[PDB]
Amino acid sequence: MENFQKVEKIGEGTYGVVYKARNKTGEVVALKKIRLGVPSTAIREISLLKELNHPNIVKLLDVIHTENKLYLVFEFLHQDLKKFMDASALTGIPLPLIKSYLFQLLQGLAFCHSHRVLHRDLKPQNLLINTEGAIKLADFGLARAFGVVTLWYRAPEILLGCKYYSTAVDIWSLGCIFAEMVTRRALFPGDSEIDQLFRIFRTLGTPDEVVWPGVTSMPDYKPSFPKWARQDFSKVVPPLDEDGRSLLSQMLHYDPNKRISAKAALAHPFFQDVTKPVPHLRL
Ligand SMILES: CCOc1ccc(Nc2c(C)c(N[C@H]3CCCNC3)nc3ccnn23)cc1
Repeated sequence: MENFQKVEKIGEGTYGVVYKARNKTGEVVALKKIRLGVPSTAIREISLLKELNHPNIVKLLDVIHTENKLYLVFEFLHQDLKKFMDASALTGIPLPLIKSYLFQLLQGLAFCHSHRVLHRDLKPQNLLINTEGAIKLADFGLARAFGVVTLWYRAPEILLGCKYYSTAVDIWSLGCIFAEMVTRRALFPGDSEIDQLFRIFRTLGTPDEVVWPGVTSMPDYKPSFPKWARQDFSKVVPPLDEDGRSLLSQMLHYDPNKRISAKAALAHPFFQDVTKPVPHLRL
């Protein structure tokens, strides 16, 4: 721990402060001080995460439990998708690069999901990019590990009070990010839980028992919810092509059981001509 020299503060998450740091191995790392001894379950869960290694998952290099505090040492990347989106706002991310990033994030999700590990908190600031065209998921497994946060990417079954949600929650979040790369605007930018739900309802239709069996018995479902009609995706994500719109529609299925899995999404015709472009990055 005295083994690291802070370089600068680079971020601030739900789980504490993040610094760029140098390991006195020579390596440059992202160091996360976990907000706080450490409960023993958090330890064994995080220890499990160190083994969950994939090219599209930010590598957990080390887990330092000392002085009764917890530090997570991560592989360092120089940019995130939020900043890249803000920088690309004038002409948009080119479609082939959108498709490459979506494809790679679905590979990362299919990996974690096959081990029954969920992210739960996907958002642009958690997706990190390098000069080689790679994109990686940061903070995977941390929500389960530890128990204004953005609601924009939160799945409707969470907002409706489901306690035992599934890997489908990460697919919803990724479809929301896909729509945002395409249109250069957040799809559902809610500033309260009801505003988030009602934005979803205004675009996708108020869900009912027809499209989502069991919806009306959910913990926070209210029969008094206004009933809005569903919009056409051609209005929601222009100028995305029909393969893209078709894939997005399956990622945004109301019923978590009908929503497409990461593994099935990888086979969708949208990915038939996928390539790996390199972005233009100013670091
Ligand atoms: C171009 C300046 O922007 C940057 C600069 C550095 C980063 N790097 C970074 C940042 C900012 C980061 N921040 C965390 C903050 C809390 C939520 N999850 C991500 N985590 C990691 C892990 C590996 N790299 N990294 C991201 C964006």
